Amino acid sequence: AGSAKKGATLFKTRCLQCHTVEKGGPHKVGPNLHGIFGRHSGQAEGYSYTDANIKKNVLWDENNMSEYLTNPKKYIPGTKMAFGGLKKEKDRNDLITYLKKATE
Ligand SMILES: O=P(O)(O)Cc1cc2c(O)c(c1)Cc1cc(CP(=O)(O)O)cc(c1O)Cc1cc(CP(=O)(O)O)cc(c1O)Cc1cc(CP(=O)(O)O)cc(c1O)C2
Ligand SMILES: O=P(O)(O)Cc1cc2c(O)c(c1)Cc1cc(CP(=O)(O)O)cc(c1O)Cc1cc(CP(=O)(O)O)cc(c1O)Cc1cc(CP(=O)(O)O)cc(c1O)C2
Ligand code: HEC
Ligand SMILES: [Cl-]
Repeated sequence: AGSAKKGATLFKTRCLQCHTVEKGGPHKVGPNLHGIFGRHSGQAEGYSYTDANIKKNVLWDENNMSEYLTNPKKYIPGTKMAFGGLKKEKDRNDLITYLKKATE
């Protein structure tokens, strides 16, 4: 079982620079992530995505989010998300446990 509290710290240190999670939170370098799970990639209104992210056209879930976060440019070549990857499966599980609740 992932640990959301550890996930929240991982989000703060690794993601928060570029992303907010709450409903009505602002777009920053990256898009606000409210409602990300169960939505197709590249669909947050008011954000200018790469065609790479739009045409990947993946329905985000816990599993493909983990694949993506391992290595974003591998999963979506051409993406403008400048993030190398979360190496540790436990860190991905914790982060995603947090993100599923925080973006709900
Ligand atoms: O309008 P935009 O800009 O916001 C976004 C956009 C729209 C289109 C574009 O050609 C490109 C970008 C260029 C492009 C980029 C990549 C990414 P990359 O390889 O990294 O460079 C990849 C592709 C691109 O063509 C390969 C590609 C992938 C699929 C799978 P899928 O993504 O749908 O699941 C289907 C098509 C397709 O060419 C046919 C197609 C279908 C529809 C839907 P519809 O029928 O509603 O019109 C619209 C367009 C299409 O070409 C038009
Ligand atoms: O499978 P892929 O391919 O999609 C993704 C992948 C997997 C591995 C890779 O070596 C690379 C890429 C190459 C690489 C990339 C970056 C990122 P960037 O420089 O931006 O390009 C950074 C590094 C790379 O070596 C430096 C690096 C950083 C840390 C975090 P930290 O210690 O600084 O905090 C930990 C390791 C590490 O080498 C050890 C480590 C742990 C685990 C998970 P586990 O231990 O569970 O096996 C797997 C691999 C590891 O090397 C294998
Ligand atoms: C800035 C330096 C970023 C950091 C750090 C992280 N992300 Fe990001 N992300 C960023 C951009 C600029 C974009 C859009 C990319 C594009 O090619 O258009 C993104 C995108 C995402 C997405 C996809 C969103 C969608 O399809 O609507 C997700 C799910 C995402 N980012 C998550 C995320 C997480 C969890 C991060 C920390 C591990 C993270 N990103 C870091 C910019 C930046
Ligand atoms: Cl900001």
